[PDB]
Amino acid sequence: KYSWETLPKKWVKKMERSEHGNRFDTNTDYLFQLLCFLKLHTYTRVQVLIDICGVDYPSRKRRFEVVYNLLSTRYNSRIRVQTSADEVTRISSVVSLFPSAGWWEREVWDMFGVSFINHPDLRRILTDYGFEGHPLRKDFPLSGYVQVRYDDPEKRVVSEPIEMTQEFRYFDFASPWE
Amino acid sequence: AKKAREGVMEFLLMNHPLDCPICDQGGECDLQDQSMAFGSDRGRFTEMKRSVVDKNLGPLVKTVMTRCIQCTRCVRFASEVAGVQDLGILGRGSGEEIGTYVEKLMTSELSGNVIDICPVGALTSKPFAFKARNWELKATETIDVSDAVGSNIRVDSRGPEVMRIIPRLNEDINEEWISDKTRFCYDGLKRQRLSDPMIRDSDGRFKAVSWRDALAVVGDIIHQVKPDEIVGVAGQLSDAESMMVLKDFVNRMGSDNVWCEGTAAGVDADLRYSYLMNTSISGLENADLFLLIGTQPRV
Amino acid sequence: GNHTAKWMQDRSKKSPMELISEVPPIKVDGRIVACEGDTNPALGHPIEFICLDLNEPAICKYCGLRYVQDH
Amino acid sequence: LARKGTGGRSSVSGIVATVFGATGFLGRYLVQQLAKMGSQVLVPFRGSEDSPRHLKLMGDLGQVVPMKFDPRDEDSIKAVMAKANVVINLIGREYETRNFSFEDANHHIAEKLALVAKEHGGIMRYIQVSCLGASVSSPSRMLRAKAAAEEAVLNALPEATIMRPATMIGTEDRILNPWSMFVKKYGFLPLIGGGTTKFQPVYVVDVAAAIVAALKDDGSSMGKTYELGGPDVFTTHELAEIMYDMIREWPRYVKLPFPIAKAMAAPRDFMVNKVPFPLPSPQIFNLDQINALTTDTLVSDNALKFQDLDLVPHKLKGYPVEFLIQYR
Amino acid sequence: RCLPDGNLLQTKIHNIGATLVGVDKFGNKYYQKLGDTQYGRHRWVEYASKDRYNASQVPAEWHGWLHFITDHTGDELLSLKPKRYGLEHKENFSGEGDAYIYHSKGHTLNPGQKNWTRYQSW
Amino acid sequence: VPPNSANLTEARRRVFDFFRAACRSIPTIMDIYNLQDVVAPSQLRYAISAQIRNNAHITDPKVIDLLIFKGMEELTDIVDHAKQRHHIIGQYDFLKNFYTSNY
Amino acid sequence: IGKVSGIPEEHLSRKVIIYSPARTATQSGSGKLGKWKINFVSTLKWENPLMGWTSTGDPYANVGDSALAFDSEEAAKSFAERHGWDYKVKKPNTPLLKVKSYSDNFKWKGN
Amino acid sequence: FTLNFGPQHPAAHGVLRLVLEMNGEVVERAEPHIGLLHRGTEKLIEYKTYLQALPYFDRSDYVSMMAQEHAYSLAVEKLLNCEVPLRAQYIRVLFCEITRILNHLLALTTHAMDVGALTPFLWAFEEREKLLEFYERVSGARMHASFIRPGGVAQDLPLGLCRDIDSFTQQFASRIDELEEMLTGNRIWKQRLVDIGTVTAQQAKDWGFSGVMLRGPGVCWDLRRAAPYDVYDQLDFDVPVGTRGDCYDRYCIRIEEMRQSLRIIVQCLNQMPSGMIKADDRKLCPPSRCRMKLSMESSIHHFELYTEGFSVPASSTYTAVEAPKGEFGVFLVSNGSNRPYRCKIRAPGFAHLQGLDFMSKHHMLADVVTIIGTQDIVFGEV
Ligand SMILES: NC(=O)C1=CN([C@@H]2O[C@H](COP(=O)(O)OP(=O)(O)OC[C@H]3O[C@@H](n4cnc5c(N)ncnc54)[C@H](OP(=O)(O)O)[C@@H]3O)[C@@H](O)[C@H]2O)C=CC1
Ligand code: SF4
Ligand code: SF4
Ligand SMILES: [Zn+2]
Repeated sequence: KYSWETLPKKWVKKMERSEHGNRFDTNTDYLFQLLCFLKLHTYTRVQVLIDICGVDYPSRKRRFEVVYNLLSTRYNSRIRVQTSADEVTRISSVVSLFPSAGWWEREVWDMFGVSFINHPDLRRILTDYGFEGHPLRKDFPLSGYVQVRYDDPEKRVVSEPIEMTQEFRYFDFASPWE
Repeated sequence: AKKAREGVMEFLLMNHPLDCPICDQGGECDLQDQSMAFGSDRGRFTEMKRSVVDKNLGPLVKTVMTRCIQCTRCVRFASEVAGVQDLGILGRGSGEEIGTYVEKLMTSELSGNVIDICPVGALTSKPFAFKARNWELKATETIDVSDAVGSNIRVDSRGPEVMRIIPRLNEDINEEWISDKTRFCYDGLKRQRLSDPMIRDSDGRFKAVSWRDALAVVGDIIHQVKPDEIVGVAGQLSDAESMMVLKDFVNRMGSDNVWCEGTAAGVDADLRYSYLMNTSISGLENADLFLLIGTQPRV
Repeated sequence: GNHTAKWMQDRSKKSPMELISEVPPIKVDGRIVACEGDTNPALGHPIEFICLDLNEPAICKYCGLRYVQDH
Repeated sequence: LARKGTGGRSSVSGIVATVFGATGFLGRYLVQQLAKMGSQVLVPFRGSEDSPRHLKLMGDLGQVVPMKFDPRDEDSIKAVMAKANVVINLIGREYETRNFSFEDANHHIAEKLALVAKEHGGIMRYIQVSCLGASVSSPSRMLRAKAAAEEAVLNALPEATIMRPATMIGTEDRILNPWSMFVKKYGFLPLIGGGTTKFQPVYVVDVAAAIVAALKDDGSSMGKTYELGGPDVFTTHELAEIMYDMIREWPRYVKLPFPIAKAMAAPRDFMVNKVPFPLPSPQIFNLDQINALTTDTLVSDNALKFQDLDLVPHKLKGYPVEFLIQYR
Repeated sequence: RCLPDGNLLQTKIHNIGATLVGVDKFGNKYYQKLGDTQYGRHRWVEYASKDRYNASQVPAEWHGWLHFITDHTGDELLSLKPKRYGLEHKENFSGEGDAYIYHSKGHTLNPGQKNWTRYQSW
Repeated sequence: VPPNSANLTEARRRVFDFFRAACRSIPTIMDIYNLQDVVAPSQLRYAISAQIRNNAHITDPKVIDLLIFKGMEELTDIVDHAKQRHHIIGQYDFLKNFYTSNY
Repeated sequence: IGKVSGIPEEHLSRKVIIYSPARTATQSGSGKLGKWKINFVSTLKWENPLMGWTSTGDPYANVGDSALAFDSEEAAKSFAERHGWDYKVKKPNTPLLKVKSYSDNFKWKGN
Repeated sequence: FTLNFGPQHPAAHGVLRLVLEMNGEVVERAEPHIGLLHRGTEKLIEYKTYLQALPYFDRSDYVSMMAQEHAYSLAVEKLLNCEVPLRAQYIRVLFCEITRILNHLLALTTHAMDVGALTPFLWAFEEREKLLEFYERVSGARMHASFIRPGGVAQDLPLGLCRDIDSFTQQFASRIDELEEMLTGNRIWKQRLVDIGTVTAQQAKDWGFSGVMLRGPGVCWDLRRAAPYDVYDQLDFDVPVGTRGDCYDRYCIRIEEMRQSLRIIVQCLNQMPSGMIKADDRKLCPPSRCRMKLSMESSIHHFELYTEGFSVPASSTYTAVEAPKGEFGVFLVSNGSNRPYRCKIRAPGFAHLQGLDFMSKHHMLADVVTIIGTQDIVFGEV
């Protein structure tokens, strides 16, 4: 792939794949710098941040994995630059390069908790207003912690008490022999 | 190798009945999970499968020998580990039928583990007749308290009740086998349970008072009794903690009359070899000669 | 019955257990039967081959129908 | 009771209550307490099925089962109290209606529910709710009836708690919401008797919290007539002073001598006469509420207060009166 | 007729050329006006309860023919309804008083409210 | 905001910055949600300080950065009418447990 | 990282058990071993009295088993110690592959 | 000056909760508020098998249902390497394209009802109630037809569905013409749409529009011509691409894309090979009812595919199709297990509704509903 020859070797730091869509699992420090490359470059012109997929691996040490997808409307190719930032590592924000990253990074911080550096208006986009907790993590239970909301003598108001529901039935379908 | 595996998993699923929906071990099945992983996706056998009557093997092992693949695992388990030698591979050919030739309930304990031994639904727990499925059951790696061997266990519970008690590997106490006292004691935990603190009224029948009232009446009656008259008989199922709390309670009450239910008068609990199995339960594998002094260890 | 007294509180329509215990056992020829279901092998249960070596009728587990050897 | 849960809204509390007055201002807080601590409530309603609709919520899928019943017809009260172990009674009126008279709505019902609960052996706790100072020889026929109700619910059914809530304040109440919407007569508040009345209001949430607290209590609070007074013994004028703090209005009271009021409330007291037309529920000027307003006996004596329920009432300033903001 | 107070008048403005294909047990007259025009409006039902009618009064024998799922009039599927377990329709009595409405087995309105406690108390 | 917290010193500096921000914003808090009568400024300062002190034993700088960010989020959603007010008024031994449950 | 994680206070004093789920004794296949799971005990499950189904109150009812499975005791312990849970790791009991052969079935009992 | 511009007409744009910072009538910034429709879809899918995961996709975009099941299926075949037949591909496109028509028929005339034209809404919704006679006939549910399964497609067309889709396609050029004669020529339409929400191509690229809002600006970019993901490389159709970018170009495209979709429907009808409906790999496709009942090895797979699942191998792919809203892509990380692992759903309307901030700057407050119109903002995907 042409993109790996020109790219500074240090920027594609950790990993690199070659199927199911190619990816440059880079380091969080060289990320927005790597996103600056592949865009505003004559032979690699992405210009289009398709998606920013937070992925949570609890068993890693760098829990999350902020998977930046990238389409190249010019050369008709799609590259998936990734990162790895745990719960308390502010990662560089690429809203300055692709302004679509604004809401995607708001969602990545909301769902997961990967705060974004110098991202203007980094505010919970999806979850409730007084939401405490980050849903799309793994350790966040499906039904939520305190997320039932019912009406009450505090009229015109829906409270936010601790939650109780028919227990979500987790089925252990997974079979041995893989 | 893969073609050999697919070949054999076609033969096994050839005369095998389509009992997977009505099979008790439908989810937890070696045959289903080997067919869905190593066996072929399709079966060419379109003829009359062989079928086998269901042998009566007692009030524990529900038997559907049509599902059974005649791998002989149980007829080996009953001959070797269980050591009772009742099961047999009667007949030859496809007509092979596993079970006692004469109607003979598996009088041996330790013969409920044949269901975990069985790689197929055929031999299944009749108490756990159909009550649950391999996926509903939330499993806890609990232990057992019926007998003092302290065998390891998986209390497969669905919600608030214990559906099935299944063993789990612990090579140092019970390899993969648990006594029929432990497999099928789960039914106890839901019958005749005491659920409310009942004190005795002025008549003779109980009254399900709350906890404050029952604890108050018990406390008053210990305050108005001579100390050396308090005794603290502790149950055979009581854990270490509650026995420690019972000791520390009936002690500071001015008594020393706490004791477990089974230990008779004047036990020598000073040196710990005097009430232990010093040789590990695994250590008995290296023993040359045993002298079971009474002890009836089968029971 | 008692099992059927857990889900059915009507107790006026005959309990399915009785509706199947009152249908006569079906005579057959060989030692193995099909009981593919009602009639249409695609609208019945997976075909369950039953053994008729015993003298008493051997029920089909899925449908409750009963088959006897009819020698 | 046979409680199997953690908090409420899906827990169980072994309290399958039948709050007879649930479709009412006190009822919506009591039902919410009983069905937010996780217990069934068999809310019986009298007429329009829209009455207990605001109670199908605040209870999780059958924790609140609104039922239909006729007040004068038994064999229906027995059907509402078929599957029940707690029976609270909030059925009361402050105004005589052409069909149900003061006794037939305050006393001859509470006695009837008492008897038909006695017969239905199994009602562990039967709470009886009547106004504070409802003792015989009280001027207001509502309080004499509510006193006879206490005397007949204790006689016909001993160990039956009797709350004595004083005028209860809160949203959709009958004490503050009539004064506002009469301040909408250009700040003109007609405090009757000159505000010399001394009555102890109480946040309705705390009256409910007491009615449930006598259920969760032990064998005590049985046959013991509490007096759910509240804090800050007020006077009608002083209580009105707090309304004008919430609703932005300038205090423009007037004094009304009791003869002037009883003459102004002389109409709407022909209820039994004007048969072909029901009168529009006298809100502020009620000859019987005025007879009660005369003597300031609405003060908690040495009888059991909230303190005997491990409970302390909220104040009447701030949130427990913030339902008035909707009038600004 | 005599109902100028309903859309039943729209149905009775139909039937002018329509043919009557069968009538079920409840009295619902099932009509068909094909050929003329307006596909989707060539099969209907006149509920024989000109007031207090509602949907779901159409039995299962006809609820196929009337939604155009099949082409078998209820007079043809009545030879296929199972005799042993066959049950008449119930009009969906939703709200029309208890003991007509349906109830779960713990609703406290259902006669015989079952207790779910899996443990059998002592 | 970049995590200049390469040390506990910068993190503590911006903790004091956020504390000054919340304190100097308490006026609008009391105004928009009407607590100037139920709660005193001393009490709201007390609560903010008890928050910042309840989580004072954080030897990790980035965790303090994230805590200050959650606090700024809470404040900014309290300043504006994003969250309601009935929680702001709320935001401001063994035997007695045994008698209630088994846990 | 317990306080920043938004988890309520009452669920960070929880006592967990970091086990490795033993092999399902019924099926002799090791394809589900070596996946260490935190076990929030989460025992409190009553029966919602309207219908026959159960009804938990603990938020951590299922996530202990479902979707939260690490790959090593070190990662699972690091997880349960970041969030401030009181983890008691229960080691997995592994099997001895004792030497065994076919020709031992046909052993000769001398005489 | 802040204005809480909410859902003008509910039931059309459901939870639209913009917070417009205006300047008289000129809007200075539009701040959309998301989450009012944020169901836990990107979390709930981590908890269910790859089969149970599919019904969420028809519920992701509620006006173009099967396009998202087709984007998910192509993300659990990208991993599974599950080659589907030719008939499955042709049906899958004949319904992805019927869905493009079902969406443009809504997203044009719901937009045209927000602008004010009341009748195109009801004509297009009679057309949509004709196409739901195909959805409801081929799968069962008129809207959420959980029909495009991972391997192939759920079950074959009924024996009279291509004849009816033909009898519909013959009469559908006229319906598009009416929707066009009623709106395209109008001076009250052009005036309401020309030079409204103009997006220079650099902006449509920057903000990741990638839809009918990336072909307004003139960027010739259709992921059916760029990344042909079915018979699309065989089917002939021209992607209409705008020249100005204003909301009148995006309308003209959506009204031509509704004709090229008619071409694709007519082709898929005229060339639909009589082949198997699902992939022959019976460990990814549950066997038919007839086979699983008669064959023991099929019954085992029907049991381990409707309880266990596929267990698609460990990988992570971003499969993006051209859904009607835009490039709907589902980034599907897959742990080896039978349940997905962070099935992230890139949904246009999350990138488009970002564009509302700069699209509707200096446009009058009454234009802020036209912008929301031409973005085809469906909040299920946001
Ligand atoms: N409101 C106050 O300020 C004070 C009230 N109390 C007492 O508290 C209790 C409840 O108060 P609140 O809810 O405000 O009272 P309401 O006058 O609003 O009535 C409450 C309930 O009583 C029912 N009810 C009243 N009369 C009859 C009747 N004749 N037949 C059937 N049902 C009847 C009502 O049914 P429906 O809604 O259908 O009419 C409603 O369910 C009463 O005993 C009341 O006297 C105590 C202190 C003062
Ligand atoms: S053992 Fe039972 S579940 Fe397994 S393949 Fe045989 S019939 Fe099916
Ligand atoms: S263990 Fe089960 S499958 Fe194997 S021979 Fe015995 S009965 Fe048959
Ligand atoms: Zn059968």
